[PDB]
Amino acid sequence: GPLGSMTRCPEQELRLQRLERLPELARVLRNVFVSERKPALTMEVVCARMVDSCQTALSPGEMEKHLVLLAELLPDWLSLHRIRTDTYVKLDKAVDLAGLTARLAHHVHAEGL
Repeated sequence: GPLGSMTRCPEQELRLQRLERLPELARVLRNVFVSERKPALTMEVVCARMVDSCQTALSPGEMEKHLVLLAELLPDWLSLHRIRTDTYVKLDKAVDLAGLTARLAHHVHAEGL
Protein backbone atom coordinates (compact mmCIF):
# COMPACT_ATOMS: atom_id res chain seq x y z
CA GLY A 1 0.00 0.00 0.00
CA PRO A 2 0.90 3.76 -0.16
CA LEU A 3 2.45 5.94 2.59
CA GLY A 4 0.39 7.44 5.50
CA SER A 5 -1.83 10.57 4.93
CA MET A 6 -2.14 9.61 1.18
CA THR A 7 -2.31 12.61 -1.27
CA ARG A 8 -1.32 13.73 -4.87
CA CYS A 9 0.20 10.29 -5.75
CA PRO A 10 0.79 9.00 -9.39
CA GLU A 11 -0.72 5.56 -8.35
CA GLN A 12 -4.30 6.98 -8.14
CA GLU A 13 -4.33 6.73 -11.97
CA LEU A 14 -2.73 3.25 -12.20
CA ARG A 15 -5.81 1.83 -10.37
CA LEU A 16 -8.43 3.34 -12.78
CA GLN A 17 -6.25 2.95 -15.95
CA ARG A 18 -6.40 -0.86 -15.39
CA LEU A 19 -10.22 -0.53 -14.89
CA GLU A 20 -10.77 1.34 -18.27
CA ARG A 21 -8.16 -0.69 -20.20
CA LEU A 22 -9.55 -4.13 -19.14
CA PRO A 23 -13.08 -3.46 -20.73
CA GLU A 24 -11.73 -1.31 -23.66
CA LEU A 25 -9.06 -3.91 -24.59
CA ALA A 26 -11.79 -6.62 -24.41
CA ARG A 27 -13.63 -5.05 -27.45
CA VAL A 28 -10.44 -4.21 -29.46
CA LEU A 29 -8.95 -7.75 -28.89
CA ARG A 30 -11.81 -9.11 -31.10
CA ASN A 31 -10.82 -6.49 -33.74
CA VAL A 32 -7.03 -7.30 -33.40
CA PHE A 33 -7.73 -11.06 -34.02
CA VAL A 34 -9.81 -10.44 -37.21
CA SER A 35 -7.58 -7.55 -38.51
CA GLU A 36 -4.76 -10.17 -38.93
CA ARG A 37 -7.20 -13.00 -39.90
CA LYS A 38 -5.30 -15.66 -37.82
CA PRO A 39 -6.30 -18.19 -35.05
CA ALA A 40 -3.24 -17.19 -32.92
CA LEU A 41 -1.27 -13.87 -32.88
CA THR A 42 2.42 -13.41 -31.93
CA MET A 43 3.64 -10.66 -29.57
CA GLU A 44 4.97 -8.95 -32.81
CA VAL A 45 1.49 -8.70 -34.44
CA VAL A 46 -0.27 -7.82 -31.15
CA CYS A 47 2.28 -5.02 -30.38
CA ALA A 48 1.31 -3.38 -33.75
CA ARG A 49 -2.43 -4.21 -33.97
CA MET A 50 -3.41 -3.43 -30.33
CA VAL A 51 -2.02 0.12 -31.09
CA ASP A 52 -3.45 0.63 -34.65
CA SER A 53 -6.63 -1.56 -34.61
CA CYS A 54 -7.60 -0.06 -31.18
CA GLN A 55 -9.10 3.50 -31.39
CA THR A 56 -6.57 4.57 -28.65
CA ALA A 57 -2.82 3.90 -29.29
CA LEU A 58 -1.39 2.34 -26.02
CA SER A 59 2.35 2.33 -25.02
CA PRO A 60 4.32 -1.02 -25.36
CA GLY A 61 5.44 -0.93 -21.66
CA GLU A 62 1.83 -1.31 -20.31
CA MET A 63 0.70 -3.40 -23.34
CA GLU A 64 2.58 -6.58 -22.18
CA LYS A 65 1.21 -6.26 -18.60
CA HIS A 66 -2.44 -5.91 -19.87
CA LEU A 67 -2.26 -8.80 -22.43
CA VAL A 68 -0.99 -11.16 -19.66
CA LEU A 69 -3.44 -9.76 -17.03
CA LEU A 70 -6.49 -10.93 -19.12
CA ALA A 71 -5.27 -14.60 -18.92
CA GLU A 72 -4.45 -14.02 -15.16
CA LEU A 73 -8.15 -13.05 -14.53
CA LEU A 74 -9.57 -15.84 -16.78
CA PRO A 75 -7.38 -18.47 -18.63
CA ASP A 76 -10.72 -19.54 -20.28
CA TRP A 77 -11.41 -16.66 -22.75
CA LEU A 78 -7.74 -15.62 -23.28
CA SER A 79 -4.65 -17.89 -23.13
CA LEU A 80 -0.94 -16.93 -23.45
CA HIS A 81 0.79 -19.80 -25.37
CA ARG A 82 4.60 -19.95 -25.64
CA ILE A 83 5.97 -21.50 -28.89
CA ARG A 84 9.64 -22.71 -29.46
CA THR A 85 11.03 -19.14 -28.80
CA ASP A 86 8.14 -16.65 -29.50
CA THR A 87 4.84 -16.12 -27.59
CA TYR A 88 1.39 -16.34 -29.26
CA VAL A 89 -2.03 -15.42 -27.72
CA LYS A 90 -5.46 -17.01 -28.39
CA LEU A 91 -8.89 -15.37 -27.72
CA ASP A 92 -12.52 -16.14 -28.80
CA LYS A 93 -13.75 -13.39 -31.20
CA ALA A 94 -17.20 -15.12 -31.12
CA VAL A 95 -17.85 -14.42 -27.37
CA ASP A 96 -20.61 -12.04 -26.13
CA LEU A 97 -18.58 -8.90 -25.14
CA ALA A 98 -21.08 -7.94 -22.39
CA GLY A 99 -20.30 -11.32 -20.69
CA LEU A 100 -16.50 -10.63 -20.31
CA THR A 101 -16.78 -7.06 -18.92
CA ALA A 102 -19.47 -8.49 -16.51
CA ARG A 103 -17.45 -11.54 -15.19
CA LEU A 104 -14.02 -9.74 -15.25
CA ALA A 105 -15.68 -6.82 -13.25
CA HIS A 106 -14.15 -8.31 -10.02
CA HIS A 107 -10.98 -6.26 -10.94
CA VAL A 108 -13.03 -3.13 -12.02
CA HIS A 109 -14.29 -3.28 -8.38
CA ALA A 110 -10.81 -1.84 -7.40
CA GLU A 111 -12.36 1.65 -8.18
CA GLY A 112 -16.02 0.40 -8.21
CA LEU A 113 -17.38 0.74 -11.84
